[PDB]
Amino acid sequence: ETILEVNNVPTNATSLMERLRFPVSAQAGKGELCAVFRADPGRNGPWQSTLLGQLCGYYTQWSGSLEVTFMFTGSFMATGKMLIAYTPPGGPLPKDR
Amino acid sequence: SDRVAQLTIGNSTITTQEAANIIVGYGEWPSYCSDSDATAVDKPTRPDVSVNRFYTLDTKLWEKSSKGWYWKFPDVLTETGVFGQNAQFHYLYRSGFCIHVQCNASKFHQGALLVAVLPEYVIGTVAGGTGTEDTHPPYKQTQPGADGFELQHPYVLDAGIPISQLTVCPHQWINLRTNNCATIIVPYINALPFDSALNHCNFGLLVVPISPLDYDQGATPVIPITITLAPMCSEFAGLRQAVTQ
Amino acid sequence: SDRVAQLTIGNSTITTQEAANIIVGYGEWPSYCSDSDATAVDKPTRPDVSVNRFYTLDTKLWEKSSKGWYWKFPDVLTETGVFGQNAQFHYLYRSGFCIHVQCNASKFHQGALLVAVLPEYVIGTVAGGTGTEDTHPPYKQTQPGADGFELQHPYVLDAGIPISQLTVCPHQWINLRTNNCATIIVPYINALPFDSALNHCNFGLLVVPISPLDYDQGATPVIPITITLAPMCSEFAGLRQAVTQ
Amino acid sequence: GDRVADVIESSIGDSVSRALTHALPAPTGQNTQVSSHRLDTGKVPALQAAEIGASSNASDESMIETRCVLNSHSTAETTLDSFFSRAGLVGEIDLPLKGTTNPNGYANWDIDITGYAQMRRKVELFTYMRFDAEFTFVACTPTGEVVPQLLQYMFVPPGAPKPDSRESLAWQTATNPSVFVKLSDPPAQVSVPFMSPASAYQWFYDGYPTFGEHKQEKDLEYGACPNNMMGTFSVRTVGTSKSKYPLVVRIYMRMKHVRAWIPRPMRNQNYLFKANPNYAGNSIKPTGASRTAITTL
Amino acid sequence: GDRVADVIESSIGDSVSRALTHALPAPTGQNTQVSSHRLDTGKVPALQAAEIGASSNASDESMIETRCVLNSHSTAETTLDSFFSRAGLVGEIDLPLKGTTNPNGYANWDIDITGYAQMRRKVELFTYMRFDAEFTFVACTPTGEVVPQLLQYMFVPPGAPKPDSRESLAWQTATNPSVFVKLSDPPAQVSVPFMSPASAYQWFYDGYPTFGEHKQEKDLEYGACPNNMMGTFSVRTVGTSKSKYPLVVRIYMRMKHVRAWIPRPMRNQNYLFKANPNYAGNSIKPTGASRTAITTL
Amino acid sequence: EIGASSNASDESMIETRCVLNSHSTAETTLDSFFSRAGLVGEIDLPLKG
Amino acid sequence: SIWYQTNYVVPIGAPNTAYIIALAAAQKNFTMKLCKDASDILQTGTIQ
Ligand SMILES: CCO/N=C/c1ccc(OCCCCCN2CCN(c3ccncc3)C2=O)cc1
Ligand SMILES: CCO/N=C/c1ccc(OCCCCCN2CCN(c3ccncc3)C2=O)cc1
Repeated sequence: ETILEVNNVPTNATSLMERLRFPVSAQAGKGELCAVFRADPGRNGPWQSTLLGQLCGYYTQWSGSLEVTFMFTGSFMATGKMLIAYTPPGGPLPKDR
Repeated sequence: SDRVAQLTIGNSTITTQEAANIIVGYGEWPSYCSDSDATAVDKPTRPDVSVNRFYTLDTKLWEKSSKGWYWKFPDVLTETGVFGQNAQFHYLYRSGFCIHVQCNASKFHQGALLVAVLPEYVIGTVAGGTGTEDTHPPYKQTQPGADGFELQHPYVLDAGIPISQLTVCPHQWINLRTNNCATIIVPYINALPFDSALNHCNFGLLVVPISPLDYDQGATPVIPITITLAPMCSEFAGLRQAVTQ
Repeated sequence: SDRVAQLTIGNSTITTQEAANIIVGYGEWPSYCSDSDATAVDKPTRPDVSVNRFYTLDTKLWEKSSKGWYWKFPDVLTETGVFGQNAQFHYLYRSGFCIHVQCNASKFHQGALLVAVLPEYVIGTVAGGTGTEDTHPPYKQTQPGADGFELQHPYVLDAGIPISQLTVCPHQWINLRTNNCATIIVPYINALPFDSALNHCNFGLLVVPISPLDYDQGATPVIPITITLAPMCSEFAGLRQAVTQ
Repeated sequence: GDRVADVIESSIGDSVSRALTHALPAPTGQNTQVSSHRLDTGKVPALQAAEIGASSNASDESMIETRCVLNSHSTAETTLDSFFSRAGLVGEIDLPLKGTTNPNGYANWDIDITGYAQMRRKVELFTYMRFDAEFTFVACTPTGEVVPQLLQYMFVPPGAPKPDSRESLAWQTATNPSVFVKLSDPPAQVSVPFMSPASAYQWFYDGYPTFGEHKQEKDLEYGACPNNMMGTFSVRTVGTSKSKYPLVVRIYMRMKHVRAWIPRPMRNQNYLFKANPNYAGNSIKPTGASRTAITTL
Repeated sequence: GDRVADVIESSIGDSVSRALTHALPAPTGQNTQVSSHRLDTGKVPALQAAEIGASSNASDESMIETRCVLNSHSTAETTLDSFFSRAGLVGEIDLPLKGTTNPNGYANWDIDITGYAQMRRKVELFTYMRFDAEFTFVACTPTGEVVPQLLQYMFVPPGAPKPDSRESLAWQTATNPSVFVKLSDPPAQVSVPFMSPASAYQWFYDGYPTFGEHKQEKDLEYGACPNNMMGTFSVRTVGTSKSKYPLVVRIYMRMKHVRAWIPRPMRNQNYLFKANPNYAGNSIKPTGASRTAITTL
Repeated sequence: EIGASSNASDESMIETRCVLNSHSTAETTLDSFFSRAGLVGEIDLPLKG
Repeated sequence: SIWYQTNYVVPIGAPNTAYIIALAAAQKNFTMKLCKDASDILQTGTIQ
C-alpha cells in the first residue's frame, strides 16, 4: 500500500502535502457526500500518487481486484460511521447516498 | 470479541466496533418454505445475492425531544432495488430480515433507544379524542414507506398497548455509553407460507428513546439514527405484470 | 410427430401443429458460464423462472410489398418484465434464447419468410447515396427496441452483404404451404464470458420475405407475424443502481 | 445437472429452520441448591448488559447464600388450555317483541368475539391462535325467566344465504348445521372445529384485504382479514306468527386444544370498537396506580 | 445445505454446453460407393424440406446409379491456416520530403488492417478470429529505389506516448519494442502474438463502447470496440536533420495459428470506409453477372 | 499503523463465485521488465565543430 | 464514493475536523501484461 491522493486539488508548492489526506467533520445528518474518485488505477487522477499506479504505467493491460484502506486520524474521542461505495461500470456518479 | 462484528451478505459488508451481540428473533433463523408447508404450485424464483443484501434506507435525527419512529416490513423496501422489482412483479413473497440500526455519539453523550420488532403491528387512532369517532389511520400512516412515521403517543404505541412490555418482542437497546448499534435477525412470520408484500406488512420496526438524549453545550448536537436492513432467503411466486399497490 | 410441438418454459407454454422441427444454433445448447471461462469474481444471480420464460413482444403485418424487418438481442427485452429489470440493475449479463416466430395463413395463401439469426449484426448506411458521405446509423436504428426496424435494402441486409448467403446462419423458413412458425435456439455468442446488455447486441433476428405473400381477392388480407422469445440460462453480475442506457 | 461451484456449495433451498433453543420438561418449579459465599475476581453473575436483549441469567444461588429447597409446586395451571379453556361471554342476541332492533322474531349475529373486554384482552395476548371450541347458548327472557318457547339456531358460513325473516326459505337448513332447542331445555352446546383457511386465526392483521388505492372511504377495511370471518349465527323463534315473549340469547365460548404464537403487550387502554385498537386520545391513562413521589410509598 | 425438491432437481449452474455434433477426421474427399436401381415406396431420398433449416442429405448414390470411386483428393489446402497464412498488404506509410502529410520525417500508423480490400474481405468471412501474425516491412523510395538510409520502427501500445516529431523523447524506446533497419537490408520481419484483452478479435461489433446517450455527434463510435485497437506503429528516419530521400513503407501481414468462429455472408458491395460497412446507396449492384432472360444462356 | 498492508480479501468482503485464474505473472519478472534495449548514450563525431 | 452514514461526533474539547489517509494496492489475483513505456518522460532538455 502507498498513499492515494484522493484530495488531488491543491497545486501550489506549499500546499502539496495536503493532497495526502482529506477531511471529515461534524455535519447536519443529511447523509452528505464526503469525497469521490474513479477506481481506474492506470488513469490520470488520484492513483497516480501510488506505486501501483506508476508500475501500472509500464503495462498495457491489467487484471485483478484492488483494495483501498482508509485510516482515520482524528482524536480518540471522535466517533462516526461512513459508507464507502464502489459503483461498477455503467452507473453514473451517485446523486445521493 | 462480542463488541466487534462484521455482517457480510451479497455485495455488502457492515462493521461495528461497539456491538452488543446479535438477537435471533424467537430463536430461529430464516429458512425457505418447505414442500409440505407450501401450497402454491408454481416453481418460485429465489434471486439470491441481488435481493438478499443490505439496503440503507433512512436516517432520522435524534433530538432531546424525539418521540420515536416506526417502519413497516416489507413496505420499506417495496420500491427499492431488485428486491422491490420482484415484490411488484410477483403476487407471492416471503423472506426473513437482518436489521441493523446505527447510532453513535461520544463518551460524553447519553441516552438509550429501545429497538424492537413487533409482528402484525396494527395502528390505531385516537378516535376523535373523545373516543366516540370511529376514525381509521390513512394509508400513509399504516404503510409509511422508507421515511417511516413518528409516533404520536409512544406510551401506548399508537395502538392502546404499553410500550413498557414491548421487550416481550425481539429487541436490543442502543445505550450510548455501551454500544452504537442493534442487530436483530427475524425469520418469516405469518400464518400463511407466502403472502403479498404489498397488502400485508409482517412486522413493524420500532426505534423509541426511553432515556432521552443529552449532552452539554458544545458537543456535536446532530446525532443521526440510520436504518440498514437485508432480506434473507427471499422467495417469490405468482408472476405477472408489475403492480405498486 | 415433427410437425407438432410444445415449448414450455417458466409459466409459459407454446403449441404449434405445423412446425418444421427445431434448429439449435451452431449445434449447441445454452449453458451457464463455467468457473474457468469466467473472470468477474462476484457471485452471479440466476433468477431462473422469473426471467427465462416466453415474452411476446411485437406483431408486424406481412404485405405483398413488405421488405423485411430485424430486431436486436438483448435490446428487444431490456425494458420488459423481470428480465429487463435485471439487465438494468446489472452491468454484466449473459443468456441464450429460444426464438419462436409465428405466422399462419390458409391453404390458399402463399409466400415464404426466411427467419435467421446473425451475430454481431452491424448496420451500415447508404453513405449519402454517392458514397462520399461518412454517415452513421442513429441509435434508434442500431437498437430499435421491441418495435424492430424495417430494412431499407434487404438485398444487402443494410450492411453491404448478400442476403442470398444469410442461410450460413442458424435459420428456418416459414413457407405458408408447409409450416406456420420457426423455432431457433441460440446459445450465448460473444468473445467475452459476460457483457453489457445495454451497450452490446449479441445478434440480430431477421425476418425477410423472399417469396412474396399472395392470395386472391376475398381471402383474409391481414397476415400478422408475431415474435415470441425466451431467455435461457440468464445470469447477471456487477450489481448497482438501475440504468437504461 | 449442476456444475459451477457456487451452485453446488449453495444453501438456497434449505427448508429446515435451525432453532437456537429447545423445550424441556418442567412440571414443577425449579429447586434451590445450597450455595455458600464466593469471594472471587473474574466471576461476576450480578453484572449484566440489558442492551443485548436477553433477560438476566443471575440466580438466587449466586446472589445470596441459599439453603436447599425441594420445590414441587406444579406448573400445570399456566398451560394455554388451562388459561383459555374456561367459558366466557362473547356474544349476546336480543329478540324483542315491539322494539327498535329485531322486532321480526329472528336475528343474525356476526361471529366475532371481540365485543367483550374480558375475553378479548386474554386472547389478544397472542398474535396467532389455532383452536377448537365449545359454544354454549343460554336463553331466557330479559328478567331471567324460562318460558315454553322453541328456537332454531343455524350456522351460516360465508356464502350461504342469510335468513331475512322468521319465515325465510333458508331455515330449511338442508346443509347448514342447525340446532332446535326449547328455552326450558338445558343450554344448547356444541363443538366447533378450527375453520380458518389459514393455519391460525390472528387477532391482528397489519394490512389490507385487497389490492388497489387505499383511499379515505376504504380505510374501514384496514386490518380486516377474511381468514378471521367464520360467518353468521342466526336465530329465530320457530313459527309463522310472532312469539309471545321477548328473548335474550347469551353466547359462551370455551376454547380447547389451543396453540398460540407471538406474544404481545397486553391492552392497557379501554376498548372502543371491535374492529380495531382505537383508544380515546383525551383519556390516555397510565397502565397502573400512581403515587406522589418516588421516595414515598 | 439444500432441502426443497425443486432446488435439488435443478439444472441451474450446468456449465457443460451440450453439443449436438462432433468433428471427424476428413483428410480426403469422400469416396463413392457402388449403387444400383431402387424401385421403392416409402424410401424417398430426393424429397426434402428446406424449411427445417438443414441442407439436403441426398447423396450421389441414391439419385443415380454410381460406380465405386476411391477418392484421395486432399482437404489440406482449405484449412484456416492454409487460407490465411499468406502475406498480404495491410498498410502503407509515406515519408515525403516537401509534402502535405508527413514533411517532418516521421509517421504514426494506426494498427488497423481494414484499409485494403483483398485482405479485409477474407477476414470478414468470420465474426471472431484469434491468431498470431508475422509482419514484414518493405521500404523503398517512390520509384522502388533502395537508398542508404536508416529507419526506426516502434510499436506504441495504447497508453504509451506517441512520438510527435523525428526527435521525440519517446524514441528512447526503453520498454516499447523497436526495430532499427537500413533500406538496403532485406525487409524487416517479426512475430506478433495475440494481444487482445478479449479471447478473440472481432471484425464486427454491434454496439457502443461506452454508456450514456448516443446522440448524433457520438454515432461515429457505433461499432467501435477497443478490444480490436492494438495501438500505433511509428516510423522515423533516424536523425536530427531531414532525410535526403522520400520513403514509402509497405506493411504485409501473414496470420498463423488461426482460429475462427461464426461464418457470415461475404462482402458484395465496394468498401468505402475502414470503420464501417457503409456502401454507396446509389450504386447497389447485384452480387454477380446478369443475363437478358431466364431461359437463355 | 502496524506498517503492513491489508490482509482482507475479496472472499470476505462480498459474496464471490469461483474463478479459475490462469493469467500469467511472467511478464513482470525483473528480466522481462528490464531486458529491453533502450538508449543510454549518444556520441557525436562532427567535422568542423 | 464516500458518504456520512451517521455523523462525525465529538465531545467538548476535541477538534471538529479530522483527516483520513487512503492507502491503496492490488489483491493477489492482480497481474499485468504487454510491457510498454510509461506516459511520462521526466526530462526537458538534455540531462547534463
Ligand atoms: C347449529 C349452529 O351451531 N353452531 C354454532 C357455532 C358457533 C361458533 C362458530 O364459529 C365460532 C368461531 C369463533 C372464531 C372467533 N374468531 C376467530 C378470530 N376472530 C377475530 C375477530 C376479530 N378480529 C380478528 C379475529 C374471531 O372472532 C360456528 C358455529
Ligand atoms: C518493432 C515494432 O514491430 N512491431 C510491429 C507490429 C506489427 C503489428 C502489431 O499488431 C498487429 C495487430 C493486428 C491486429 C489487426 N486487427 C485486429 C482486429 N482488427 C480490427 C480492425 C477494424 N475493425 C475491427 C477489428 C484489426 O485490425 C504490433 C506490432
